[PDB]
Amino acid sequence: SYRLIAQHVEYYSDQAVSWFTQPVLTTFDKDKIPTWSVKADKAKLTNDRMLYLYGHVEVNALVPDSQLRRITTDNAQINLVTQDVTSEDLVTLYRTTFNSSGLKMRGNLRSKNAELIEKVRTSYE
Amino acid sequence: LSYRLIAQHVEYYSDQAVSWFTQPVLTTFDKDKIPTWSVKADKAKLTNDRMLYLYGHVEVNALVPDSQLRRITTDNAQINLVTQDVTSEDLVTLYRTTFNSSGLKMRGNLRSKNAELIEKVRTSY
Repeated sequence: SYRLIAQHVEYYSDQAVSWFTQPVLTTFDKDKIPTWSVKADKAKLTNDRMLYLYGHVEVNALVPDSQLRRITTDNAQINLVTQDVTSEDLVTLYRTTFNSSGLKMRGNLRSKNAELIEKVRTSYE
Repeated sequence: LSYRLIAQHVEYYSDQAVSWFTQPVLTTFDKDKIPTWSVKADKAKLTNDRMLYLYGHVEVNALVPDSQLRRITTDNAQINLVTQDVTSEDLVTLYRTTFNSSGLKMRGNLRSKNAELIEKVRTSY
């Protein structure tokens, strides 16, 4: 369950693809409270419900009861069905207890977890 | 039959599969992938059934020379993006190579380039 606001959009029938300028996604839970806020410079949405996010990707927790507060990266990928989140770029995770840097990232918006794959550096080391 | 959809602002709600457009411009294509019609309005709503409701200064323009119907003008209109059937329940104006007409209500199809007024007809003839 989500809401998608963008300035500008282009839809092409034969490709079933939507191009968004300055998208701002907002995800809602079961009681319908805003939980996550995803934004980027440009986004591409395919018919199988993949959302490709491009340039200055920023994920923000909108609920106080989540240990993971912010994800920042250059490019990201969201599957709107399984709520999964991946990235192939350099990623920064902001949690309440520490911050992380590393290459590659795999997480989920429902389970509120996020992992880094390679070259992990943490702000408490 | 292909269509292209361009807008300056967009709001999507996944719970109803509706989306609101600001300043939309719709291009429709014929059998041969040739842009045939251009549709502009102030605001539009797109349902999951692929019905598009247009509100405010609706204007359908012809993009090809071989067409008797040149322009439609009405306050609000409804288009089916699959069948290309077109309706209005407001005051409508039809511009043709033959003559121009005004009337109340309208019923047409953009693929076959047909358009009829229903009541209160006033022609250029």
